[PDB]
Amino acid sequence: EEFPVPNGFESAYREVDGVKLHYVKGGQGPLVMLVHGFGQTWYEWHQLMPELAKRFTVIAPDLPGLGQSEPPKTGYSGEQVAVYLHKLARQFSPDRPFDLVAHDIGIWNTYPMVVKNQADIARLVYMEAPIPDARIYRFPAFTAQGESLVWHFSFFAADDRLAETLIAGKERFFLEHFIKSHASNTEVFSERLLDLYARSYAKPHSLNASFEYYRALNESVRQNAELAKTRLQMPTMTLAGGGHGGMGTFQLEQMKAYAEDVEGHVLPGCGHWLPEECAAPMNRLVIDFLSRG
Amino acid sequence: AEEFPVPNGFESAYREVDGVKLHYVKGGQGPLVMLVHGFGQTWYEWHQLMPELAKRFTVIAPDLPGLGQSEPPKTGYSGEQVAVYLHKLARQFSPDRPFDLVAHDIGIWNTYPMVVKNQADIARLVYMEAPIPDARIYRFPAFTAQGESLVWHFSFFAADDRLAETLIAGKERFFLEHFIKSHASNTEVFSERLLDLYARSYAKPHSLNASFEYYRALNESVRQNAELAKTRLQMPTMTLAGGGHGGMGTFQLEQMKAYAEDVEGHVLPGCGHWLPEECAAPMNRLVIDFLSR
Amino acid sequence: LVESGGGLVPAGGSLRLSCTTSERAFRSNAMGWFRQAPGKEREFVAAVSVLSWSGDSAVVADSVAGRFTIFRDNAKNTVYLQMNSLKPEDTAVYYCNGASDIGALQSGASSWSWGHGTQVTVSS
Amino acid sequence: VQLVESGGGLVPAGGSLRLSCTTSERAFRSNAMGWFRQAPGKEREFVAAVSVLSWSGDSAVVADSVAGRFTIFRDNAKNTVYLQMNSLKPEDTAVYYCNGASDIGALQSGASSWSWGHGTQVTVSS
Repeated sequence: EEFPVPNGFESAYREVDGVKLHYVKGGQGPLVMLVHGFGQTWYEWHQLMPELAKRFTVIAPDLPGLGQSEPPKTGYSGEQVAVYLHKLARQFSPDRPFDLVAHDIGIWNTYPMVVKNQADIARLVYMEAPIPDARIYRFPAFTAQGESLVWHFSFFAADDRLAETLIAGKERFFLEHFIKSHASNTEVFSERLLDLYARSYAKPHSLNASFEYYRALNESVRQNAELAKTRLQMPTMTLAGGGHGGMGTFQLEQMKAYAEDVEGHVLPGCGHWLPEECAAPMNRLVIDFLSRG
Repeated sequence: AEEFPVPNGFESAYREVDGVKLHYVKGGQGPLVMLVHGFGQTWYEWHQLMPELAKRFTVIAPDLPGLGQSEPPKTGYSGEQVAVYLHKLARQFSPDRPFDLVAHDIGIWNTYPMVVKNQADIARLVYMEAPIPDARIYRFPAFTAQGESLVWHFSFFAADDRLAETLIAGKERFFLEHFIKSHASNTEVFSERLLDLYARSYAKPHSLNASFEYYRALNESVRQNAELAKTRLQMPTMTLAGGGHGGMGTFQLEQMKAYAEDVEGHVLPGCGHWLPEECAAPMNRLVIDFLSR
Repeated sequence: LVESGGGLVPAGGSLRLSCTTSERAFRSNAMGWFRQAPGKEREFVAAVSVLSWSGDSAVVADSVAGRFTIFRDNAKNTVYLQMNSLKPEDTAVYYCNGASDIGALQSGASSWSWGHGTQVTVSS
Repeated sequence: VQLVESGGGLVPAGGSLRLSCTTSERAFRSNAMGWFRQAPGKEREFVAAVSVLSWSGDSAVVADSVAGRFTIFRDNAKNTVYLQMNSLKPEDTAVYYCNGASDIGALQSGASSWSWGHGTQVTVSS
């Protein structure tokens, strides 16, 4: 195990379309799937899972190629990866809709499943990432405060494995910078926590998988230009950080173009990493929203 | 000892300016023209223009402080600080007549304050392939519909904690080849030998750091130029830009019209960012003709 | 200059054309798609600029707006024309060309003579 | 909050000063940072503010009374926000105070994330 599993939960694997996916699962009741993003694994949910599993069955997979999950066999575009996550969730909730919570590139890798299988998704929570569309081409490369929060899109998408070549052997240093520069509340990223995430992403296939998501980003944008012709109809909630590193008001504003029924919150004093930087208010908002079902 | 071959009839020499030992290459007879290189390069990017220009002018090509064979600045890397060194250098070789200035890439950043504060010292001005630091640079996108942008390095280089030096260490040659060729339309001119010479030069630890300190001072330069640009440039000016992948295109002349009363612009087809190397023949012709008027 | 991707497709279907050139030619030119129907003039379809520090730009003709998109793969020196919601009136030979800027493509300037093109036939 | 406000001085009219406000990292990153000023017996007034950095970028505002003369900028590495004051006038005399809020609009409306500090005294002489 790359990360400690919380009490009452089990680490397990399921093959989906030939790809072995790792997940952690616990609880009883209707299913909620929690999907992590870049720089992290299922473990970013380890503080939400205890309370959430008192009311729901909770499954937190590792994205293909990240954590302990095998890379995808089709590709890394959102529409390709969403197939794996959808079939995984439906293995555990085949006759009933399930809930979805996603963070960062977890959004990219689930939005196509949601729009294409709307009857399978009871309620939806998206936090801290743009849905891939042309609005991402407007984020600035550089700012009057210096280093921007989005230059990594181009670094990671660069050809000839530029990012792996520079970061290999320096994974712990790079990840600490990347995480803390996107955070308002940096203290929660302890030495030990950063060691655990660094060791996981330092696996050569996971370092490369990480950046293949960004190398498929423009393909995902083109896919979503067609998919977004159907608006989402299920109750949705967006969360974004209001501090340094977060999406601020962009998150809810963009989602209004995708979802008929959306409520949004901007969490003060939090950056990009909501489950770790403000576990307490984020957990309450998510649990309350999902418990309306 | 030289990092780069010195052309026949030119002298490689040094001059202390405010406690900083500056390297330059000089030759020719007549009124003075100073050629100022940019990031990733040295005086040597001018080595094809220098023999032709030296038929009618005294030509001096310094290494920017910290780069090539010039010591780092001892005040700072902002445009107004670095411009002092270059101004004093030029005025020691043309103390009683105005001189011409040709600058490329961050050579623009490091000369614009000298030009606007000493307009009587500048007879004619040629600027190529970089923005003058101002808030327009905050509008460049981080990511594009064709993938990796050309400007994400602004934030990579400006990042704190020596992020760039730490990631590029051990990969200096790999990184510089990918930076130069990704900003080029005519990549063939960057031979293995030429890239070796440039990589060895900027891989010196103080030169690697100096390279990025220019970007770490970029916002300071923007703020400085907000004050300086209240005075419009009055001397004859020419802008050059590449019209191919990697260049500034129409931005260069468009921005310069906000700064200069008398400006002509050219966009060179088939050329990216590295005009003296990618498009030597047309660039040299345009520069010589403009200065010889 | 390699043009491919054409074929026979039912109305309402999709096709993706590709145009590959040498690196220098690809990076030196705005790239564009054109088409010519059996008894009509050649017609501008879409274009995408080179990448500058400011970004890029792309345009599509009114006749294909909302249905066709154009994009570059700079690693492959290939420009693609993604054709959705195809109609019988899209039947034509499709030609790729380049020009020093995106406007010159629509003005008559062209950096190479026309290739063979690629045939697109949309059956009702 | 570890609030430190400094840079004030006795300076002749037409001169310049740079004020600095430093806080703990969490306080600085969680808040749009603003400069205010108050002359004795008068209202505290908003001077300038700079938002936190989001993925879309940032924003900054300088009040009309000092626009063209004062600028504000963050140094995120130093958890410090600076007020560059040029072309000072006797009417700029005041104690200058630093505070933070959830966004620039909240600072303009009077919100503050910490109790006001001692400020830094700016005296513009003849």
